[PDB]
Amino acid sequence: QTQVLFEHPLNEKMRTWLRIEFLIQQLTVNLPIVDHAGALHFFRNVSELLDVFERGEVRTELLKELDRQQRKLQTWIGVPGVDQSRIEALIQQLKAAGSVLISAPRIGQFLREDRLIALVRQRLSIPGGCCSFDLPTLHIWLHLPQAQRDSQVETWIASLNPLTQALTMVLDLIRQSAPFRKQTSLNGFYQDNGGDADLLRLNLSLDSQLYPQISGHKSRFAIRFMPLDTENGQVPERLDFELACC
Amino acid sequence: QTQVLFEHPLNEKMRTWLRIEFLIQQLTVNLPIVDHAGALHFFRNVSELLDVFERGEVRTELLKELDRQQRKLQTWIGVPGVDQSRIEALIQQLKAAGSVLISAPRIGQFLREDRLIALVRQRLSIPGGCCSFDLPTLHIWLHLPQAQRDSQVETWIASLNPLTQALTMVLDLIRQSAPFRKQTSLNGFYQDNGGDADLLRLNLSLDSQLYPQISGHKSRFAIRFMPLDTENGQVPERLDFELACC
Repeated sequence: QTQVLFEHPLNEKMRTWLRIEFLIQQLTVNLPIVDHAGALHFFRNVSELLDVFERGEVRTELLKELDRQQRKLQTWIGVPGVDQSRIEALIQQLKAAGSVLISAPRIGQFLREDRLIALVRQRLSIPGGCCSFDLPTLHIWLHLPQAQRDSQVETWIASLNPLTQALTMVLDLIRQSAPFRKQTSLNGFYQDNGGDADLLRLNLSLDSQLYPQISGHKSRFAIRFMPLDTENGQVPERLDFELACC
Repeated sequence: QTQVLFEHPLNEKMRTWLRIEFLIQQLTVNLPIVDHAGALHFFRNVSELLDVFERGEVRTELLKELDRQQRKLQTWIGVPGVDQSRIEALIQQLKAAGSVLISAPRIGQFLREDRLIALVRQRLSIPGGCCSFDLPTLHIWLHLPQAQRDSQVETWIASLNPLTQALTMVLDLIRQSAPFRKQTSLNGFYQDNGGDADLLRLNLSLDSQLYPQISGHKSRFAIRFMPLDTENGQVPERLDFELACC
């Protein structure tokens, strides 16, 4: 049968962390950059990556979250009587993940400074503005050799290993913190108390012409399952879904 | 010779048609819409494309150009041995694209009225807002069956078939009405009058480490040839390039 995951942030920093995790993956979509399309896709996701670091301070809270997962993993270390080896190198994976970020360059500086990127990013604010005759540097850049762009791209993506990785760990260690408890929604409606929880990972069943519309006040969240167009396939119903509170 | 074709729009109206022709090309380029990237690339294009239409009325500008080129071809028909039926037959395509257009659903509406798009479009201005948790409605659309979207993609394309049929011809007739003269540039500089010309097609050479920086004063235009890399690789000398006033 058909299945779909629905991640949703329960707080203001997971929102940011997921936004970025999405932005960083997009850099790597295919990566034979060849066409106008190719380059723009990249720089928009980079510029958008940059726009976040205009605010936020993504370095400090990742650090603090890594110490959290350590203090978590700490809890499990002594007893129970299963897994010691894996978890220790898993902690040492965080210690090195944590360590490397703070001493690394002011995150995003390389691409912020970059000349080719500098140009395209100011022209990403006009509709159809970033084009051939508008970005004469871009237009030639594409005409250069096939593996010249690939030498500038890798360095472009590689500059954010301090951020990419640190995050990549933290988020794996979140997504495993909560098992999938099988719920049921009355009247196409549901509430609970998230608690400390950062994320919801809502698994949706038979594709009911429905999707999770989540709201929340303080710690408590309210899921309401909306259908695709109001009077198109209206079946609010009693749903039998699966939801984990990471 | 690894010739680097630089097209430059000398008037405000050509500047517009290039923006349009380029944005449409960026729809049909990728095509299957498998990924999230593949989505956002398509939806963002449309977004921007819709923002251009709300300016200047391209319907009532393009038609004036479809009316122009018709009369231009009509000059050649008088004589001599060169062409007769083949141009007469072409004129029927320009009458066709011209009327097909003059009687078409107000350009944009099918993509503004369609709900999924205008939703996505009001969120684009936010960096990384086009995210599963801020627009879950796109997640499902991207989880829908492999066949579903294609029919929905091909509609949104055909919505814009009247314009694409009209434009592509007007630009391709314009990129034919003139040939490539060979010209020279001292101290990386050039000046010349455009006159009746809508465009500058300009073939530089095998990446001479140079892009042209065209400016304008009325119908007069000037090229300041700039090199790659700032205070490093300045190589303007006397340069030998070729141009086309189209």
